[PDB]
Amino acid sequence: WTFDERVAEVFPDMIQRSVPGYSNIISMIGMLAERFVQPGTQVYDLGCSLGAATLSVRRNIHHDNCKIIAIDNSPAMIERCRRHIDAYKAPTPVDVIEGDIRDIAIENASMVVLNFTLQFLEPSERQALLDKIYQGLNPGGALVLSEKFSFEDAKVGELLFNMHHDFKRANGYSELEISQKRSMLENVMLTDSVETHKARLHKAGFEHSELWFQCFNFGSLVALKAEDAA
Amino acid sequence: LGDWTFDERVAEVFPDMIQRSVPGYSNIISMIGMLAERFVQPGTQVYDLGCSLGAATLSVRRNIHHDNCKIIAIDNSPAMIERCRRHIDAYKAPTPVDVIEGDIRDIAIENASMVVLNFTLQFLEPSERQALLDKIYQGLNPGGALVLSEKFSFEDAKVGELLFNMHHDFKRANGYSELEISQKRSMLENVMLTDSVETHKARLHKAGFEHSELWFQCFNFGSLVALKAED
Ligand SMILES: Nc1ncnc2c1ncn2[C@@H]1O[C@H](C[S@+](CC[C@H]([NH3+])C(=O)[O-])CC(=O)[O-])[C@@H](O)[C@H]1O
Ligand SMILES: Nc1ncnc2c1ncn2[C@@H]1O[C@H](C[S@+](CC[C@H]([NH3+])C(=O)[O-])CC(=O)[O-])[C@@H](O)[C@H]1O
Repeated sequence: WTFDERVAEVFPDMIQRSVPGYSNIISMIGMLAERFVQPGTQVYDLGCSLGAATLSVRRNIHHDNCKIIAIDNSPAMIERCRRHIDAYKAPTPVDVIEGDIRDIAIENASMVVLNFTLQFLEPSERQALLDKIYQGLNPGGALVLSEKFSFEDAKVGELLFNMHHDFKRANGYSELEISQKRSMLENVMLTDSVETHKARLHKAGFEHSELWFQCFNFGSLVALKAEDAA
Repeated sequence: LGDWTFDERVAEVFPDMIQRSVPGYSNIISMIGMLAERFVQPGTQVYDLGCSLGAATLSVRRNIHHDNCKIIAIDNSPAMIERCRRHIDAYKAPTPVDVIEGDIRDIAIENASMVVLNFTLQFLEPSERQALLDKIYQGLNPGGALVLSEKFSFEDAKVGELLFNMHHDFKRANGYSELEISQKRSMLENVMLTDSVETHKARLHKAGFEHSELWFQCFNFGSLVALKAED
């Protein structure tokens, strides 16, 4: 699997047909941004792809002097992402950076989004990234962490695999040329349970976290840094 | 409780009222249909408990392709039953529906491949909820499923507050306050006694369910699926 030009071309339709609840989570990210993005601060869209989460945050910022930093290590994604974000006017500028989220600093951040990105790192790298995000968020800041989950209960995992299978069938996933290769990707991805995600978030320092969305085997957590945090 | 009544006024506006106030509701109705396609077995019954106008019933009914099933839709509101009868009568399908005016606390659950409590258990007194779940587990056939969808409470007050505010913002975005019923509906929500996800899971385990999981959530609303072991 590579996030190449072909993937960047079909990405919005690929993700729509394969991630149950994706558009709801994009909407939820924007709603959160209205309440959590602070004046004069930064928001990070980590593994931004074509910038869908970036643009949903950006439409919901009504403060001056914010900036969104959208980062992805796929050159094809970045090229399309920069052009795509340039198509829409807003007062908040976006820095679209080709780079690795394992390396980038998190500074003066009121919000950070990992919208189906952490799953692409090696499992052993996940904690360091979440630790870095917690440290770089300002007090009162929020992280949104959306993932495909695994399930400890194998019978429940099977049911949710089947539901995902039926969802893809209902949405004509197999019409897409990329669908076999995407399925091959998902078959080798290493996903964590909700409990595992909550534990890492706690370990990184987040004083409050919770699952705020789920649909079958996909979902999203929101984690808040306390307003009185050190 | 309070001054809330499920009268003809509420029955008229119900679909719009729920759409503007329950995040995820239509997604949960679609998921119930998807589950029915896999779980509703030939020659068995499905129960829609607290059916209101039949939305969950009809989603199940459209996803049964066996010729010898039956859906039993039960509600104790005369207004909601009267409109539910007429609403279900508007749509053709092979599976018949028995629309029964009655109390879910009293109804027997027999030969059931699937039971739905789609925003209904929250209306019982907390002390009555286990008995209903126990009865549903016992009445499910092996391999059967329960869908239990609720507004949830949250132990972490900061999280509870965030999800309250998100629900507030969702209602604003969807023009909830345009509805005449909105203030009375909010009053109802303000007196209903909701449980946490962990509390629901504990009742389901205590009833006998060998497998349960949250399979949907959106802000402070969501749904659990509980499976009875096969054999
Ligand atoms: N180490 C890395 N560093 C930077 N980018 C990375 C890295 N590893 C993978 N990527 C990038 O992570 C993104 C994941 S897609 C995110 C969807 C988007 N957030 C959305 O809300 O539409 C979801 C998916 O493909 O399922 C891809 O664009 C990768 O190039
Ligand atoms: N003891 C009871 N016995 C029978 N019915 C009852 C009882 N108590 C309350 N009800 C009925 O439970 C239903 C709850 S609505 C269900 C939505 C539907 N399932 C849907 O998927 O659209 C959700 C809402 O009003 O928030 C009402 O019609 C009550 O009359």
